[PDB]
Amino acid sequence: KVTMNDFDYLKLLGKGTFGKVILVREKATGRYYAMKILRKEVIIAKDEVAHTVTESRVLQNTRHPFLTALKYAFQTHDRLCFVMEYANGGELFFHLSRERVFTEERARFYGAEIVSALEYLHSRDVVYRDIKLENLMLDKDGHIKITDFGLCKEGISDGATMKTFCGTPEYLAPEVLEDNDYGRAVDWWGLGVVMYEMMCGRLPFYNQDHERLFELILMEEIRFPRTLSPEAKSLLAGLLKKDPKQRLGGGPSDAKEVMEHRFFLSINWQDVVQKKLLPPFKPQVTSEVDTRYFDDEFTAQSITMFEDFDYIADW
Amino acid sequence: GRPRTTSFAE
Ligand SMILES: O=S(=O)(NCCNCCOCc1ccc(Cl)cc1)c1cccc2cnccc12
Repeated sequence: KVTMNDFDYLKLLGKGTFGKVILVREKATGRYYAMKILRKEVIIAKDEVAHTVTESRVLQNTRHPFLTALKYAFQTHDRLCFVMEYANGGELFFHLSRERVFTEERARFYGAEIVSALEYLHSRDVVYRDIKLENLMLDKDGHIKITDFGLCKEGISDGATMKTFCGTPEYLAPEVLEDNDYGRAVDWWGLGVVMYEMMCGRLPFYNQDHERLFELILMEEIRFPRTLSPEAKSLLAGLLKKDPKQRLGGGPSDAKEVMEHRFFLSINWQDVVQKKLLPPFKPQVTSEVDTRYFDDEFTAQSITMFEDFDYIADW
Repeated sequence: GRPRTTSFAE
């Protein structure tokens, strides 16, 4: 069994309405982890129990190099705690914001790891639904880690559909902005937006007003920098096709279609999951508590129904 | 560097 007192609480890494993520050290081992702490009373009051349960189930039942892994889960009378592997490289959002744009080769590396993770999730009948820069982290070696599984839908195989209006506004697929149901191709739209951001340095569609933002997503044609390679233009046009049936990855073979795109001609998809490729960037931390790839906004801040939640990993 | 975004569900 594991409790709150089994850990040192070092630094705030991230924060939302429904929880905080703290860098912790397990006292007995000296190992560092990221602990997500939620308030039961808030989760219950605001009807976030289903999302929290889904997040728990996905974490408990997935194992993939490019998905955040759960070490322990436990609870108290008023709190739920996920102890996850710590990604010391921060969010892809941090890095892209600093660099403005990635090379196509660097974008291809991250893109391949994301495709691998999405292929894996789809193979487990899970649709992720919230691909975005803030939910993609870099681990200590520079590999992608997908985070934030609360918006996943489980039990979606083949062309099964979903109804919930959810995601992140800027990343919503056009079909999600129509009435009725949508399928797993929404994840390839999401990949398209992040790939577009990585190679073009901006969102493909943006307005501060959601009504106008949603009009752009539904109605506006994407634009490309003149100098983007033809293969990059082709990939982005394919992933950001508005009709999910015409979208790259939208057909019956799903991730296969994306993997076979000429943009990824140089990728050995078997090497990808085995982590044989040297990543394009390794976080240059000087210690395990060096939080330089997290915003000072968080790290400076001082720190002072659920039946099947508890979990201890077999690793 | 765009503003940070926020996930939602309705
Ligand atoms: O939450 S994280 O700090 N960073 C990912 C950010 N995801 C987008 C949500 O950001 C707002 C937010 C942050 C924390 C909570 Cl609990 C709610 C909303 C995080 C999650 C999972 C594993 C991590 C491993 N290392 C560092 C940070 C990790």
